[PDB]
Amino acid sequence: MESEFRVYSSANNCTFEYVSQPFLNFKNLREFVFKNIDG
Amino acid sequence: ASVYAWNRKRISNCVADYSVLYNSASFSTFKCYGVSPTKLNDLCFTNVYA
Ligand SMILES: *[C@@H]1O[C@H](CO)[C@@H](O)[C@H](O)[C@H]1NC(C)=O
Repeated sequence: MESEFRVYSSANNCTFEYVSQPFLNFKNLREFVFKNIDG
Repeated sequence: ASVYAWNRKRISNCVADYSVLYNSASFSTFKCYGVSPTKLNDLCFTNVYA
């Protein structure tokens, strides 16, 4: 059971929020590419 | 809200249909400064402060 969130202490000025569908021996291989091009 | 404590709603990441507001008969003042109502339905903006 997930009952511990300790990643931040505050959130002051939000510009953008987006809630989406979930993306997700070792059995799974997850490849991701993150790019910042022209904003 | 009261004018001293005016509510501010930030509007982002959606489709803004301004013709529903402009063609309503329920508004007495619809004075736009810096832009015309006819091209509001064409232009695109980063954020809307209400
Ligand atoms: C960002 O937040 C601080 C305090 O939370 C505030 O003083 C400042 O005006 C805010 N700036 C914008 C652009 O919202």
